[PDB]
Amino acid sequence: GSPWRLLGALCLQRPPVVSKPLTPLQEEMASLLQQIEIERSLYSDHELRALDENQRLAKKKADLHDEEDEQDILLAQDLEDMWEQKFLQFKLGARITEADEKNDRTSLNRKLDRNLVLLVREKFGDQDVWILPQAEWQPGETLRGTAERTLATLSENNMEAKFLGNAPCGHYTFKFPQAMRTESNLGAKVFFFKALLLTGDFSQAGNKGHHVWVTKDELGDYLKPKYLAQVRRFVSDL
Amino acid sequence: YKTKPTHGIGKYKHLIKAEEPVRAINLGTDYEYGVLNIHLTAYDMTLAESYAQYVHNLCNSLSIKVEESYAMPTKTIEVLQLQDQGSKMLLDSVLTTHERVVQISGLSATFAEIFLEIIQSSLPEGVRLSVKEHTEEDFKGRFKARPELEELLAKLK
Amino acid sequence: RRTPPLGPMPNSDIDLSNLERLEKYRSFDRYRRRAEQEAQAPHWWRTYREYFGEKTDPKEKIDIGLPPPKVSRTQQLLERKQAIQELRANVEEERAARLRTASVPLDAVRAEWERTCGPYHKQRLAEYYGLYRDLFH
Amino acid sequence: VARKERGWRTVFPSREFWHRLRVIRTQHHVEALVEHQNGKVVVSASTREWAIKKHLYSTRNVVACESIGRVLAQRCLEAGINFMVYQPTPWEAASDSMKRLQSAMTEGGVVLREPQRIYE
Amino acid sequence: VELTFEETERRALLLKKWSLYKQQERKMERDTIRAMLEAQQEALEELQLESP
RNA sequence: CAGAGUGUAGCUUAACACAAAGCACCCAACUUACACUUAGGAGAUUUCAACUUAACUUGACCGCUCUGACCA
Repeated sequence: GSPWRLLGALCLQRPPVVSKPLTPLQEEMASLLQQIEIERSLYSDHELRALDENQRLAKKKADLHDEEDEQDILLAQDLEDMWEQKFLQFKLGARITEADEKNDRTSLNRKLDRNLVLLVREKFGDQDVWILPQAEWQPGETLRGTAERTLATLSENNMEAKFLGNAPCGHYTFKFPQAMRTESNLGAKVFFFKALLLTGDFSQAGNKGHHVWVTKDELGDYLKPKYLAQVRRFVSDL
Repeated sequence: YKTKPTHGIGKYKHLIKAEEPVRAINLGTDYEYGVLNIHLTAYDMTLAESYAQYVHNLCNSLSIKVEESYAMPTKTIEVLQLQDQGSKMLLDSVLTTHERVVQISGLSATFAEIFLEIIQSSLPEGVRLSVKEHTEEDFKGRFKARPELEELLAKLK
Repeated sequence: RRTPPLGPMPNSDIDLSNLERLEKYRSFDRYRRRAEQEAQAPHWWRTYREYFGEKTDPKEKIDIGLPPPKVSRTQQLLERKQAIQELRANVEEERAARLRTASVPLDAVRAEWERTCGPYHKQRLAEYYGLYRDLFH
Repeated sequence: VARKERGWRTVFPSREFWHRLRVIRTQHHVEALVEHQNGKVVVSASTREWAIKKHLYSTRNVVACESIGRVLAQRCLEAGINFMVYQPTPWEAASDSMKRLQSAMTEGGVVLREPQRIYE
Repeated sequence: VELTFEETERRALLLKKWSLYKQQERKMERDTIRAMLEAQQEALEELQLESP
């Protein structure tokens, strides 16, 4: 064998649920593009209906020459009122949920406009270290397959993940402390694989102490400075 | 001249791809993928066309060959809703589905993970992304149906 | 009967294996720019410049003028950048250029031209007229 | 009465001239050159010069191209160069920057067409 | 309806600011691709040494 | 942490001085799109003391890539 220990890590990421809010500069550009679009657009059927209805009122008030009585029951402006009333009654979903208010970094319902990365807490040498989910490589199994096996080893989860490619997205090599450092086990070589969380969530048995979901900006709170640097390379915050 | 050392200085066709005249689908190797179709489905025509332009420009900057950029036929579906205290379906709105397809090839297996990550992160709201391997059926779906050929084929059956 | 070329043939550096992946010119100007540079380079075959170009002496021309002035490049560059930033900061200057109404003072430009590029342009202009050829051989 | 280098009808540009106006536009600078047929540059005007750069908001726009033509026309008169030819590509001629530059050269007194050679 | 002088000036300045904004977006995206590519290639080299 | 190397914007053995250049890049129009074209947009010498020269020489200095320590 080799002195280093093969480890296959899974970089499970939750894609954003809602679109990111526009920047103040983009809001100005968005209004201009909408303004330009209206200027260069032809009259729509709704616009043509309003113009003709206004003319009919003039053709009915200035002179009594109109030869039709029924005309149209509902005017264009009146028709807009019905649409406006329905919109007010309808309530949109809350982009910022209770998880954001309570800072519940366990649920997936937080920061729907950002990217969440799964983190778990594992105890090594009577020390709690936050690392990405990982498992030891076994004979007769691909390196990517170990990461797939890591998902099945989680604490009561029915999550489905979509792996992208076979080559690892990154690596992290560390050596054990000199107290237990031996030639047989010099250290370990962690390999990261990214996947997309399609559906599923952990059960309500254990939440706070088991796993957390944080973005790249707040990812440094849990990871070690040496471990954080390697993770921040293959994890984007676009 | 042939005997002079400057022979062949004027040769130019060896620097030009031979263009000597539908298209055969080239399957990828064990390390590269074959011809891929990047479908872009959205209910807004502007969003579908704009993102297809973004994908087309992204591939050029990534040195990924683009086989062809084309638009699938627009699908129009009527939307009807049931009236209150009634059993009659009344038309509510008309929705048109616009699909834009960008065809690429020669994508590396290792680079596929990076390419797919970038495009999915930039996907606009209301736009559906679907990347499929190019097949003969997909290409044949862009052509008008031929009932006359079908009628003759039915006789043979 | 064939004779090997006396030197590197044109287009020999082009890799024909990856011709599809090689970047093309795609434009007339880009090819023309490369063509002009290629023509000026010396070649081992017969060229137009061989029979029509002036047979200048290979030795460098003797300079018999006053020594060049000493100018601090670091200080000169810093002042010029400051002047540009002040000019671009003006809203009217940006608007005038955007509206294509701006202009430069020819008298002010020439006065600065006499102190910076004047003597060098005059030497080139006098060289064209052959004053150095006749006055100083 | 001097011979113009006639020929080169299958290539571009033509060599049948005495002096030509050659304009070089780059990503950040615009340069205009008046060079003899033998290849010697007679006069030049470039936006790289601090004399012209200090008075230009941008050295890559139509104003810069028009300004170079005004400066070059003054230098051409001071150099005795009154006649020259211009050989633009179809897109360059239709460009607004070159039209302004040609107008500046014409308004400066320089004629953009050389007189024909006298053979008899 | 013809745009006023102030309205045209506002749009022109906005477009100039838009060019710089999109250039910075491309730089962030281009560096993101480079960061992923460097990490993936370095990881593959390390994996090959450990177990071909 | 230490040691070693490295130093113009993305690239460049561009920078004699007259000068921080050439290309790559970004928006817009044209283009289904790309491309060409036109018309625009943004850029750098890590910093300082040494014929005051000096992007260059040397030092310091800041940053940076590597070897190990360090590590779960």
